[PDB]
Amino acid sequence: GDRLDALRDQLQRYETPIIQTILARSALGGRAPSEQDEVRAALSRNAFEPSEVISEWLQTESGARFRSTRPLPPAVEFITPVVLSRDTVLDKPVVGKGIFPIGRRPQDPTNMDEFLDTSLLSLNQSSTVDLASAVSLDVSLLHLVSARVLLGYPIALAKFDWLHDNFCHILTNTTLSKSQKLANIIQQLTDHKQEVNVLSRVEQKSKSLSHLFRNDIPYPPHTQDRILRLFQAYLIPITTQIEAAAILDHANKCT
Amino acid sequence: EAGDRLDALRDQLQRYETPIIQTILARSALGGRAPSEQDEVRAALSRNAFEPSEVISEWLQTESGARFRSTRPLPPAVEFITPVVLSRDTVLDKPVVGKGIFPIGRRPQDPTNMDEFLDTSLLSLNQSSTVDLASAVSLDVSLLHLVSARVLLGYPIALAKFDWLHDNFCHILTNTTLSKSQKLANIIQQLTDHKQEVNVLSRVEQKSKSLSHLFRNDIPYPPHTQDRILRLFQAYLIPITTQIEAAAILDHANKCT
Ligand SMILES: [Mn+2]
Repeated sequence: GDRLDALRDQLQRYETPIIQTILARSALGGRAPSEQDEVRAALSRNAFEPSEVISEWLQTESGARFRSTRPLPPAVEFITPVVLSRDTVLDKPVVGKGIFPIGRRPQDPTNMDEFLDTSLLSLNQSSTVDLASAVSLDVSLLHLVSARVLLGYPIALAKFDWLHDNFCHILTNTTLSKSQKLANIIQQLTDHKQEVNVLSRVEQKSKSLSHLFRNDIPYPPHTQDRILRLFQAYLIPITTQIEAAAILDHANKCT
Repeated sequence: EAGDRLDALRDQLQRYETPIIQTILARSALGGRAPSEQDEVRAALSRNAFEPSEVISEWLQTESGARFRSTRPLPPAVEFITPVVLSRDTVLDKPVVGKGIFPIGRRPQDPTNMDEFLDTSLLSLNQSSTVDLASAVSLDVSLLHLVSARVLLGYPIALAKFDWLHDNFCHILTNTTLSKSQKLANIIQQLTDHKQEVNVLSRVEQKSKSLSHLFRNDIPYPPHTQDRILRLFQAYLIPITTQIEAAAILDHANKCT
């Protein structure tokens, strides 16, 4: 239970660095020629392998869904299914529905890699942006999103040790398919009030960190919306799927 | 054309300011120092093959520009040492009667160059086994690229100033009684606008305070993080940029004919 608090603080810790790193890239300038290819090349020459515990997990059946094509870091290719409709209101109270619904609409790019790439492609091409600075910030961001969702794994273990019976009841239910177990584990793990607590704080960080000081160049259009979207459509739901996969991966604890 | 060229370069200069500040904050919010962080950073800089533009690469091989070449694999200008010009007790960020505010350049206790200033900042963190090494290293690398490209704008800025204020510069450069060292010093003084320095440093300081607030349950920044951000601009970015511009003006004295 203490282990879990400390993990929650570690998770929250990624918010500000992720927001500032996106804002740094957005303020720097437009997109460099071949930036995307240069990002892939940098990743390839500076590969940071995951911890032993995660590497092993990523070779299992359960874990392999979060292994990306080299040289991309873990989980940035993972595709959550569409769960919202096209016209879902994202950041405003809707009667009967609450606020900040999670997950992907049919128009949201498939995964974090495509999402981040789409944001870069939304910028004007620039011949004056420095390639090395731009690439290195893009790479930093890819590492930061991957490490954030990967916290889902030790978080899950600590949630398991804490609510052992709630999860074991599900994991030893022989009537349920693999599909229905996963889902019931996800619903145990889902706390929409905590989601709203994260997202409202992300929205408020994005606003106060994107402030413009006198004679600053404005950020590109939609920059704050896209930062909110990264958390609400990708970071939160991917992290939940990771947690549930970790719980399934440790069903032997119920015996 | 020249007035427009210079305005376009001045905007390009200002576009580094927020990115430098946000990158320092991102790294300082993220966590303490990983084992082997500093060795990881130098190794990553060895593995890339970015090269400066043709104009810069050529200027770095001249007598005038070769002072901004760093030891490999560091990017240009990050080892360059400006002279101590302030005194130990100089007050940095408040008005002082008869001395204004935000005096520029290094005191004797400041680190000699950007490389040492940023390494020393990193060594002030506690060691951490939970900080993500890849994210940490990548942000450290991003800041080193950023500060180097920022100061390297001094070179096209100076050529655009020269094409505008031709007579004031040539007046120094054709003075055959002046040594190289006096000329350089006169050119630096001609390029210096303290009023503009004060404008940038006031806004740097406001950014560093406004962008470093905390929300409930956030982990604090390390102590002196705002002071360090201001120090990077005041003692290094601004003076090194002026030195690069001066050397470029010197490098183009043929244009006085
Ligand atoms: Mn080397």
